[PDB]
Formats: sequence, C-alpha cells, structure tokens
Amino acid sequence: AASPAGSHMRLSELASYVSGKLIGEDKEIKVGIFNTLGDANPNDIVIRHWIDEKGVEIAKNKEVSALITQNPKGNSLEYAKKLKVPIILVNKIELASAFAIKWTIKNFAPNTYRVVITGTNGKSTTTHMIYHILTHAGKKAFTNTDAMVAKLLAEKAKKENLEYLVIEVSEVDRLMKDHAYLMTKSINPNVVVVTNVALDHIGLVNSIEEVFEETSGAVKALEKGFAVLNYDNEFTRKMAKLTNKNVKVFFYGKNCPVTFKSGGIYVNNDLFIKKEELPFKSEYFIQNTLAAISACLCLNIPPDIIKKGILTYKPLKRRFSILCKKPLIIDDFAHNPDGIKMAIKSAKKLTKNKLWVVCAIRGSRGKIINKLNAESLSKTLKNIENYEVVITNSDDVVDNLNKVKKEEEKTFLKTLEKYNINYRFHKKLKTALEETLTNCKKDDTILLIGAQGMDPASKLLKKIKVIPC
Ligand SMILES: O=c1ccn([C@@H]2O[C@H](COP(=O)(O)OP(=O)(O)O)[C@@H](O)[C@H]2O)c(=O)[nH]1
Repeated sequence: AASPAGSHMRLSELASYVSGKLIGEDKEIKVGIFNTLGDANPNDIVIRHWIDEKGVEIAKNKEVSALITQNPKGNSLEYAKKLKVPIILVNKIELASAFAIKWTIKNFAPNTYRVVITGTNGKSTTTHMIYHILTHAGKKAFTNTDAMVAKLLAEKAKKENLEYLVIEVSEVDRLMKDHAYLMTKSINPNVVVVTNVALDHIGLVNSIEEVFEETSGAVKALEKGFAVLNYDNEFTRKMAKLTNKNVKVFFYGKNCPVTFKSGGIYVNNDLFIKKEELPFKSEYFIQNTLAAISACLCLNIPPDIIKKGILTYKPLKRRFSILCKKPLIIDDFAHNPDGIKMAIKSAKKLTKNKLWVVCAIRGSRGKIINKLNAESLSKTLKNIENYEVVITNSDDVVDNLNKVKKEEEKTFLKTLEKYNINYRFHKKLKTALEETLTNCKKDDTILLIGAQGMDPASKLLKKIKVIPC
C-alpha cells in the first residue's frame, strides 16, 4: 500500500489519496499533522465534515496547509479561492480520515503492534484494560479512549517512541456499513477484539442486523493475525464464519480457552485469576477481562505481565462501582437493553436480601430506547424474587439537553405496568435515592442504573451523608 513519507506533499496527490478534488492551484505543501481547526498549527491539514466562511478564515489565520471537507457551506469555496486556502472536496469524508490514520501511523509510529477493539458495549473498558496491561509493564502505548485518531496519535507519537497502538473503533451520524472495515484497514492491526453486538440507539435508527454487519467489517478487514471474539454473544460468535483464510479465531467465554468458571478465570484450563481476586464483579467486567487477556495473549505478552496488569486495573467511572457495602450500593452507567439486563442480573447475584433498582429515564433520547430499556428491566426482573423498582426523571440534576420529556416518562412507566412490575416513581433523583435509603435494610442491595440522569447519584449520596458508610 503506497503511503507517502516525509513532511512534504503535493496537493493534487493528497486529493487523490483522500478520493477528493483539489479546489485551487496545485503546489507542494509542508505538512504537520492532521488536526482540528481549533488546535491547528501552521502546516497542519484539517479534515472537517462542514466548513463555512469563518472556518476558511480561521484556516487562513492558522496557516493550515490544506482543508479537506465534504460540505463547503455558503460562499466558502469562493472565499477560500480568494484567501488562497487549498480546499479538497470529498464525497465520503471517512476516506480522508482513513488516509490520515494510515499516513500518521506510517510517518509517526510505523513499528508498532496494533489492536482494534469494537463492539456495542464494553469497548472502552476493554481498550482501557489492554492499554493498562501494556503501560503497567512499562511499554509505550497509545489509545484513543479517555479515562480524531490521527490527531491524537501524532500528538502522542511526537512525545514518545510508541510500541503499541490500542484503538477503539465505534459504530459511527449515519450508520456507514464500511466504517469499521475502513478504519480497521487503515490501522492494519495484529488483533481485532469484538466484545458483543447489542441493541443500542444506532441499531434502533437502523437495525441490529446492520449494526452486526458494520461491526463484522472490523473482522473482515483482517487478512492475518487474530480475531478475538466473545463466544457468549451470539452475534460475535457468528463472526467466526467471516474471518479470512489465514486469520486465527480466538474465542473467549464459556468452554473457551480463556474462560470464567468456578469463580475464577482460566487460561487453557489452568487457573489464572483466583476468585479471591474478583470480588463484587459484574458479568460485563468478567467478559471484558476475558477479552483483554485474550488480546494480550495474542500479542504474546508474558502471562505474569498480563496478570500484574489485571490485578492493578482501575476501572472507568460508573462501571458497576461499589459505593457502599452495607447496604451494597452499585452504580452502573447501563443505558441500553443489554447493559441493563447484565447490571440487574449481576446485582442480583450479589444480593443477600432485597434488590433495589433505581433507574433514571434517558431524557431527550426518544421513546423507543426508553420503552426497550423499560422492557429489558421488566423481563429481567420477572424471574427475580424480592425486589423493588424506583424510576426517576432526575429533574433536579439534569441539564436541558438531558431533560425527560412527557412522552418518554409515559412510555417508560407504561411498559413497567404492562409487565406487572411494581414501581415507585419520582421526578427528583434526590427523592428517589432518599426513599430507597430510608426504606431499605442493611443487607439489601441498591443498584443505580442510568446515563446522564444517574451520573450525579454518587455526588448526591455524599451530600446526604450515606457515603462514606
Ligand atoms: O467552518 C467552521 C469551522 C470551525 N469554526 C470555529 O472554529 C472553532 C474550532 O472548531 P473545531 O472544529 O476545531 O472544534 P468544534 O468547536 O467544532 O468542536 C469552533 O469554535 C468553531 O466555532 C467556524 O466558525 N466555522
């Protein structure tokens, strides 16, 4: 694959590399990195879906070497012609981003080992785990997840001699069927991890089959190496049929070489992580741990190093976080049907007595995700004894971008009563939490689930002096 090297480029060649048309005079340009308009340094190239006259002016003032865009708005084209700002007009802007990744890897981090992580849920945790295992061992690594890939990669590569790229690839506004394929092709990873496919907002706007097909593109992009696939998720299990000839399928999950059983994690039927080292863990946590171990075995990381990384991993925020032990308070950002199912089942597995499930409606996200989330909560609790559901709008703690609308609250509560689910409702999160805390027993379990509506829970629970217990 022909990717240019060096800090100089011909504008018409750049245009060809990104499948675009140069608007302006061809010339050789000095190139910095691919950046955003807001951070662009002189000679940087900016890829931006939309541009307007003010953007063109900013690009001129920042001495951007070239602007690549799909939608020049207003008179920006003629304005850029006036200001002599080179514009490359593309029909499919993701081709430019893919070129930027490939070029950035080649020019700033060519000798790296690379892993791509995709899936509906668990992407960020799994990426974070893999990244932590490597950096805990002293390896220099880049990841695009926080606790434009080309931009972030260049910035870190300019600061250290990277050995590993650990890149999370997401599903998308319009679901593009080749998004994961093209991004994975541009990274050329040794290992692709797929955590799961599940119903989320993109699947609802499109379909779960189109999300599965888009996700599987990351596996189809592999011509060598390892596809690390969650056996316990039917969609990712199916992608084993989609691997190319020389790609090794590496299943993790039940009856797989990396597996969780008898409370512990086993590798090739040898005990690897004892149950003593996995207290108060969720289903997703275990599955993500199996994925991260599998990825690192496929990178030939010595097992003692994997294990040290696993034992020192610090989870991301609101990943089944234990806020209190008596009562057991669990804070989880579960926000789509599969996440809510796993959170409740994992909470029930740890529940001595009564299970309290406090759930914040996903305000300003539509009726359908809320109906299905309420559906998942209902079906999951139907096979569970000794529970109580507290639904909240969190009107007291959410901003206007996350406010629960009238139709969203109705469909959520309508679904609950449709399934004979006994529930209490409260507009305020403070009231939902207080009523739960004043009515629960010391040996109960309180599971808090939700997105932005539940983010303020732990800070609120501190104001009412229930944590630290
Ligand atoms: O076509 C454009 C592109 C960018 N900007 C401004 O340039 C700044 C930086 O834009 P960038 O894409 O770097 O980050 P954003 O704010 O869009 O997330 C923003 O405050 C934008 O308002 C503008 O006025 N017109």
